[PDB]
Amino acid sequence: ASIKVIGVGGGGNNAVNRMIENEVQGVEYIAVNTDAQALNLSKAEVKMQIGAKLTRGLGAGANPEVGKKAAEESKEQIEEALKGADMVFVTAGMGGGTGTGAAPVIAQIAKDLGALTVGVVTRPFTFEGRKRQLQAAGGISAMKEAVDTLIVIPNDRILEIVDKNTPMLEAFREADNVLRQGVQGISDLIATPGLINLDFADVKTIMSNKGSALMGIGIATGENRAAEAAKKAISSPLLEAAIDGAQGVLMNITGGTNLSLYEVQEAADIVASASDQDVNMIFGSVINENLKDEIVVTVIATGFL
Ligand SMILES: Nc1nc2c(ncn2[C@@H]2O[C@H](COP(=O)(O)OP(=O)(O)O)[C@@H](O)[C@H]2O)c(=O)[nH]1
Repeated sequence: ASIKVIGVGGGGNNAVNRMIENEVQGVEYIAVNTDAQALNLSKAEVKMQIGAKLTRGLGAGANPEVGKKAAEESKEQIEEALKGADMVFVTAGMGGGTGTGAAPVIAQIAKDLGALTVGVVTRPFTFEGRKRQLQAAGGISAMKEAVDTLIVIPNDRILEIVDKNTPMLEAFREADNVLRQGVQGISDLIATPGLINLDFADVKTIMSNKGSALMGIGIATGENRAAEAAKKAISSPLLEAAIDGAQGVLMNITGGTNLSLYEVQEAADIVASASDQDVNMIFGSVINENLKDEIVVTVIATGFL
């Protein structure tokens, strides 16, 4: 009932902006940064500047230790801001300073308060270099000590989904959108009950990550749109391990007012059949008027090990 999405650092705050622009519902947004100037560019209702003393608003200089210590200075304000949450999503681009460093501390504060804590983060594009990958690897492992499940999106695989010619700015804009899909794919099912009923317990069921959780997405229009979206999702480059390996699968089928009963059963079957015969599968369905001929299938896969 109280669901918070907390964007952490530049990339995380940009994802939260995307979510706000797509008018994702049922969540309260918090933006967090060590850089006061970038924080001023956030559309989140709540704008939290961490490490005022340590950084004087000037950011974390790509250093995870400064992000970590900024969040420790601001420990009590983060506690305050997260008070009363049943569920907390922590999004960030891993590899920089504020995200890598502060997102785990924020995740752990969420968890200590009793919130169901899901992380949705990206691993950096190879083209950002070896130093970024290494800092990201470090933050990813810290993060999964601090959350109930960590969805890790490998940015390289986005290049296999967007066109050959894509400058950086645009590549990073599609990373905002995959982050948004990871959060929304879950939150949409929980914010409002749904025609398929789906409570917190259903979600806690699959919310058990040792191992990085992975996500697949599939979009389609036309007359076989259901099977084509389902198939694309279980086939997404973002899903770096076959879905048949996962202990847990959450499926979200989203469409417009003409999403059909037969399509929901079709997609549910395609995804279930590609999965292990002993899988714990929970799924839901949501209507989004803004979609017309388009359906979106999202699969979140957990418990690979
Ligand atoms: N989703 C998204 N990711 C970004 C963006 N810019 C950079 N990144 C990624 O996020 C990582 C950290 O960047 P940034 O968030 O600016 O660092 P931070 O503010 O110190 O946490 C980078 O290594 C990139 O892979 C962006 O605008 N959107």
